[PDB]
Amino acid sequence: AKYTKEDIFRFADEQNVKFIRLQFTDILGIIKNVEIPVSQLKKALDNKIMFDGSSIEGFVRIEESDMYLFPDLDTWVVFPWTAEKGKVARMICDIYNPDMTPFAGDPRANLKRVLKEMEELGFTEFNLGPEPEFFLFKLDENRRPTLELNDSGGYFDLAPTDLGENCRRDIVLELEEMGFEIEASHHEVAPGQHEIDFKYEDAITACDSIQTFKLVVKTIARKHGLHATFMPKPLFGVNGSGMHFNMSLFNEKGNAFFDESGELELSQTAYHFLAGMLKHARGYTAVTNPTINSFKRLVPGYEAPCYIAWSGKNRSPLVRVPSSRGLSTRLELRSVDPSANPYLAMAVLLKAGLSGIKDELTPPAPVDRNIYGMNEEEREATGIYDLPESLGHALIELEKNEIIKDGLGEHIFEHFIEAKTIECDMFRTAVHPWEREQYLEIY
Amino acid sequence: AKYTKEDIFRFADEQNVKFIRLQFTDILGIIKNVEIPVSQLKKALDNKIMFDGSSIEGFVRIEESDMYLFPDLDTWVVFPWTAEKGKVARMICDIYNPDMTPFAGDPRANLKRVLKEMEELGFTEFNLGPEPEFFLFKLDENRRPTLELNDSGGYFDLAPTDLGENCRRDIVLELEEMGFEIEASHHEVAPGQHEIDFKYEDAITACDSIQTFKLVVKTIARKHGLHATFMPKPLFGVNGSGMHFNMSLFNEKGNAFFDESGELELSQTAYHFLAGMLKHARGYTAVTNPTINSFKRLVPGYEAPCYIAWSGKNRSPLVRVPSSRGLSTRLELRSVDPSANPYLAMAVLLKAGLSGIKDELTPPAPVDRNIYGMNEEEREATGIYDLPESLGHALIELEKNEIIKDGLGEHIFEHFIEAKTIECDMFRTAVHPWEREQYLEIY
Ligand SMILES: [Mg+2]
Ligand SMILES: [Mg+2]
Ligand SMILES: [Mg+2]
Ligand SMILES: [Mg+2]
Repeated sequence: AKYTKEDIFRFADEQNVKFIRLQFTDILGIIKNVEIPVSQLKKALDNKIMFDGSSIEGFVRIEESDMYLFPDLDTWVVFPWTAEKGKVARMICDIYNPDMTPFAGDPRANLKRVLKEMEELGFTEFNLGPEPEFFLFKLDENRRPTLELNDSGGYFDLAPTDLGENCRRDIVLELEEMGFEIEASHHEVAPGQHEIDFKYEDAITACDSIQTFKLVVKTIARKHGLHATFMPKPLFGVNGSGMHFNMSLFNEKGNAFFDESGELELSQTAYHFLAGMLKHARGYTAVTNPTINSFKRLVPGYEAPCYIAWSGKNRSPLVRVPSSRGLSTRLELRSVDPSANPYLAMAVLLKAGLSGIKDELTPPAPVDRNIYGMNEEEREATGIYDLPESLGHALIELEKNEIIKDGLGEHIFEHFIEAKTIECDMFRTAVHPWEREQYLEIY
Repeated sequence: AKYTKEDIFRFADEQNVKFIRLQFTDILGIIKNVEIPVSQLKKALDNKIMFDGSSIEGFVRIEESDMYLFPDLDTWVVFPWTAEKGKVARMICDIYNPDMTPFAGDPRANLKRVLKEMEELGFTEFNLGPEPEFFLFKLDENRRPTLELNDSGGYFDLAPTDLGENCRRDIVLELEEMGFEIEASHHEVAPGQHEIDFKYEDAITACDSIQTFKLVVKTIARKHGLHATFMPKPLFGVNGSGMHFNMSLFNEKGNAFFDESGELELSQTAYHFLAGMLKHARGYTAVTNPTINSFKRLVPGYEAPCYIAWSGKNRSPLVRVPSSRGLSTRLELRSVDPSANPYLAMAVLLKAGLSGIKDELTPPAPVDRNIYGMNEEEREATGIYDLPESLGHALIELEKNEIIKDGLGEHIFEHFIEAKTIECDMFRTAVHPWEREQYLEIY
């Protein structure tokens, strides 16, 4: 109980907020909210706010249903970019049915249910540290994004320098002032691409931090006359954007992935988690990469994980184990992209990993032979397998796998497949300028 | 023997040709030629012309190999649009290895081999009548195609009218003057789309007529300041272009598909051919639709065949049997598009149909229930199956089927597979403006 009702009332009185955003996330990952005056703060705290519940279902909404908007007190945050005409505050809200039951279609409720399963299994918390990457594009005269980048930087380069602008520095400063924990920020290898690293907190707080980070980055980029994009592959021939998850499992004693007497300073729980992640990776590749553009990033190379393997020496595997040990022991999954929904992503990941522990699966031997060059026979000889190359194959894998369905729940599962198949069918029937430019003259 | 060497020499002397195009077709269907003066007509007739044989292999050429260019006398044609500075003539040429053997990679030689198999099986000829459809686009200031059509016509509409222009009428008149047999021409349902129907001749002559028709249509359009396109789906939301094949099998007695005492006035040979076509349709869908844009035309509707069924009453099936009987009895395949290679198309079709006759397969019962609306269970209850929805699945079906491989030969099979896989990989890794407009601002 970080905050209480009286604390929220006192904060609203003493920083004098007049606008409150009760925000939530739908299946597609779009940040949605209802906006109320500060005079209705009491009604929000009393959990009596109605809203059109079909909104969270996305564009496939059919039947309107009124449902509650139970908020969370620990997520009270006041934005500074509010001028003098009243402050603005946001609160992450749970979705509840009118019968005082959490909605099955709410990703946050699904993540809470999966975390409850973890806790009743024997663990305490599921820490996550994400490393999102975003692109910045110069706006046009009509406040429209262009295809030109703000600077021609490089990997870890000091590209934006100083003396005003430097949107990454301003974003980091605003996030720090607002009350977020930032480890480090740098320039990614692609021009105009930046990465900001976060500390390690709980899974739900990790989702809240990710969503708030997306909102803040978009707002600050817009205010500086730029456009912030989290699409994985904005341009061809340019490196994509990733959101690598550094995740660790904790118990009553402490870190469950650390053991000084084990191989690689890893506990058997860590190996079971690795086996669970590797076995079902093809299953949840769709959840971790929900957009068509996402699979354009997953191409064979030296930085895009398109194989199913784990390593700790050669790096660039599907799952990488950082050299740090002790309380910082963790397993990194590099196939996640910023367009993914964090709630569903760690829901399916936790389920897969925990199933690997329940089944006590033995992970395959790590590969440190730089798996990009070996022949197809060599890859087939080892347990190396490729991730799905398109959204449709990933959707088929989802429809085949059953554990990921349980981790996602029912309602979320059917809604996700429905919306994704519509997006896939829309992409399939479209005619692109590539086909015209390479067949109009030839044929 | 329609023509002899002396006849060719006399023609060259009396219409005074000075430019000769020894033209041939590669695997991809692109019309290629070598151009020689009339003084070298003797060397061409002596079958002593060398050329870089790796050209017919396409862009996947690796090793240069010199090989002969044995021409065909029956295809001597003189173009009229040659002004006064000498006429131009073309001759379809077979590809021969330096050891006096036909090249395995020549589509025409493969078709000749398949026809030899047919003849030794007991049949005489394989008549074909194609119905190609093409689009006309207005050129820009820099002689570049635009996205605007020449007229907003309709199905069978009298759109181009008269008083000059009317590129379809001029094309038909030039083709008739040149010595081709034209049944009828009309305006297709899409704006700016025209269809010209041909008579029924032998398969090799059908290929020659199709290639000459493509060349003539392109040339006349260019002269009239327009661009002729055979790409199946130039625009989204606009009907595609088809090249329906009306094919019949002949024997010593006459038409092998006609029998007054049989059901539907059809012989058992016709039913065996139908069964062979239906069984392997998924196999040769790739050959009949060799481009990525081709499968954008094969979408569920009322005019695009995306199902595997035959009918003669409801129309719009995969294979339609026209009501005409007697010597005009024929089976129409509607899945072919103008971008396909006619040689490979009828090679695989003849093989499939003849295999159905050899195996005496019984075709499934025809469906006249307008197969667009019945539920998926209803379609599954009947032997209705869908054609491959993408080029990759069609390539997989080709790699699985063995009869189509025999019909294509070895060299053609591997070269086609390599080229199509390269093209599919290029399409897969590209980033299209659709993705940007759908995820850039959203994510
Ligand atoms: Mg990075
Ligand atoms: Mg990382
Ligand atoms: Mg037609
Ligand atoms: Mg037709």
